[PDB]
Amino acid sequence: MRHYEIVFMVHPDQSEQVPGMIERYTAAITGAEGKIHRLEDWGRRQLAYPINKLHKAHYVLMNVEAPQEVIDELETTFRFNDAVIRSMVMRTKHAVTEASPMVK
Amino acid sequence: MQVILLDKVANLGSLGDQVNVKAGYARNFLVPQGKAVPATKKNIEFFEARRAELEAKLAEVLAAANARAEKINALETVTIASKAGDEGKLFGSIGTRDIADAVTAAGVEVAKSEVRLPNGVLRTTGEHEVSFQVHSEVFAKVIVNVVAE
Amino acid sequence: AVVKCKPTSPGRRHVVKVVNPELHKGKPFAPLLEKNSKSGGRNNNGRITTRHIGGGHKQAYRIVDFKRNKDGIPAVVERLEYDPNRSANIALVLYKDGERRYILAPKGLKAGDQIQSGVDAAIKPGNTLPMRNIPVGSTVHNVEMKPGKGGQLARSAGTYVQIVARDGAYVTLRLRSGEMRKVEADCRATLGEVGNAEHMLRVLGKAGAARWRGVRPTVRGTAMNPVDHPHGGGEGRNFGKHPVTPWGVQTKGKKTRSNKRTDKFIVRRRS
Amino acid sequence: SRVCQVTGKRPVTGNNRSHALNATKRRFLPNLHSHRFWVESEKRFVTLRVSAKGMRVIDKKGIDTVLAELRARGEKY
RNA sequence: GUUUAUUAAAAACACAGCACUGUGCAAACACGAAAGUGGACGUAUACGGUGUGACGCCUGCCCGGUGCCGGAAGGUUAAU
Ligand SMILES: [Mg+2]
Ligand SMILES: [Mg+2]
Ligand SMILES: [Mg+2]
Ligand SMILES: [Mg+2]
Ligand SMILES: [Mg+2]
Ligand SMILES: [Mg+2]
Ligand SMILES: [Mg+2]
Ligand SMILES: [Mg+2]
Ligand SMILES: [Mg+2]
Ligand SMILES: [Mg+2]
Ligand SMILES: [Mg+2]
Ligand SMILES: [Mg+2]
Ligand SMILES: [Mg+2]
Ligand SMILES: [Mg+2]
Ligand SMILES: [Mg+2]
Ligand SMILES: [Mg+2]
Ligand SMILES: [Mg+2]
Ligand SMILES: [Mg+2]
Repeated sequence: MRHYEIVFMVHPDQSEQVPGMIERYTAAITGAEGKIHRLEDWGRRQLAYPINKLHKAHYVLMNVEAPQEVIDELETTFRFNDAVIRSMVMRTKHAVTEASPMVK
Repeated sequence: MQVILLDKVANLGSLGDQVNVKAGYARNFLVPQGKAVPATKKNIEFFEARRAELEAKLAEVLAAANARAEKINALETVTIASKAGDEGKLFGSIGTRDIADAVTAAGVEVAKSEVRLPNGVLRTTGEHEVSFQVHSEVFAKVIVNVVAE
Repeated sequence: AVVKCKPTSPGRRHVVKVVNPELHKGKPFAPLLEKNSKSGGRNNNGRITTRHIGGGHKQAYRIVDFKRNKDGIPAVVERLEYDPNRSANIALVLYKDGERRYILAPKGLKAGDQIQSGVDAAIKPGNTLPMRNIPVGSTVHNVEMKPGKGGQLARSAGTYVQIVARDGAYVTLRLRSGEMRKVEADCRATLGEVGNAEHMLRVLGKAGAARWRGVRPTVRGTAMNPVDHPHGGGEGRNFGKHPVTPWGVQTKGKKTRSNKRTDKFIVRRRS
Repeated sequence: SRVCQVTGKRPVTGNNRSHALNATKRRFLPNLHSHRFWVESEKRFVTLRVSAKGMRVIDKKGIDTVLAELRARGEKY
């Protein structure tokens, strides 16, 4: 459908709940008949600059071929969740599958 | 307000002490809590000859029945399956009456003025620690796991 | 929708109606009505306490849920109705168990939407949930001051309150007046602005339209005699005195708040 | 009524005298307060609209003596 | 439209509108020694007071005086 690239930045104290978030988001997509191409936890990572008075964050990359309705629901989930700090969804021309240059 | 004590109070005297206090402190807290009698010389001859050891015996057998209860408050775990949201954020809290409800349903039938909480609601599913004040001295702890329903 | 009237007569020259075609063109829900007898601004002594009140059209009272206690149970919106008792429109909602109630109508609410109170309620315009569950920065109305007392803030046609902060037991609010007030974080609040935002865009056009609303005419104080008002008197138009009440209290600028009980709840005054 | 239940104090009337000795009638109200007194014998609290002089009286005589006097007076509490 | 019942119906009052200002709710205010009541079963798009008086173009300068608002370093200053 519409290939999206989703990266979100989690509060590092909520690092244990990350696979629970990933499994809910994946069940949202596949429940909406969407594909998941790559799914790359980047772990805790030192920020370039302190957002929200803190210096590290837990990063998650996810490439998705879903309809836009569940993506707007996912954006609202990121909006109202206080565990997630930043969320970025970027529309992509195609489905990407190769690992990230920082997953290496 | 000269007043004789029936129990030791942490800053003025022990049992059997005739200490001047303020009137609102005797009239509102000590006397209505049975902790002090205003120092009438009739009360003094009433107390010091007989009750100088009668109140020391019932206060010691009270501290021994409590310090027995605090010792037996080694039951140590209470799992309360309250309602919760996702990623923490418990829907419905566990209060003082609900903690006393759960140690009654597992252990001692305990009351709410013994429970010590820094926050008190803990509307958060997971582990926490809760201290007790079943005596003026002897405190107990039970790990309570509030679990999402 | 505001509708400027054509000037077929003076008194229609300057009238702007506020026409909402979604309002129910029928009788209100009868069980939720009660009698509202007029007062004339007169207390149990019969004296006029507040002046300029009197007359007007007969009004039945609509029982409105401000406490909003039906938690967990969803409710669909049956129809929108007119309330003469207040500036905002009301919504007749039907719970699943068969109970019907009146709520204040929010801005974007229409017939057929689903609402739900309670802690597990969603965050859409219409839901009512405690402000420790409501995100900081949202616009709410029908706000309680005390838990379970009922909503008292932001009930007028277009109002809303932003939630600017939260420090434990309290949240800090930005009232519509500009005042910053602390409220306990367990008080219920209802999402979204209140509906009829263009209510203030009406123009009554004539004096009778205020007499319909029970507003008797206001005689200004300098048109009186000195026995009646401090402003009264003069052998022409004379006002050589400072503006006061009929009881000799300065009006242009003088503050009148004398509540030392609630000063701890006021962060900043309006301005 | 501004009447101490214990002492029977009552608003008396007097004068405001100015510097020019202008006399206006005033009242002298007693310092009445409603207070819950713990009665240990009946093991309950009893509310009394009592002045602070009466609170000094209760602190000296004891509340059981005073409620005996109020019953001998024929006053409810 | 209202008004001096019984020498004045008017350019007087009111008016829709405008502005200033107060008021966060147990609201301000008012009647009440008080309890209470109105405001209002309303909640700042609300209520009260004040001035002006549809609409159109507009509303300029002065805060020294008198008021009001804000300030709290210093001086003075009550009972105690
Ligand atoms: Mg008026
Ligand atoms: Mg007017
Ligand atoms: Mg007028
Ligand atoms: Mg005149
Ligand atoms: Mg005068
Ligand atoms: Mg002249
Ligand atoms: Mg002049
Ligand atoms: Mg005389
Ligand atoms: Mg005419
Ligand atoms: Mg006439
Ligand atoms: Mg005449
Ligand atoms: Mg004539
Ligand atoms: Mg009232
Ligand atoms: Mg004029
Ligand atoms: Mg000018
Ligand atoms: Mg000046
Ligand atoms: Mg000043
Ligand atoms: Mg001074």
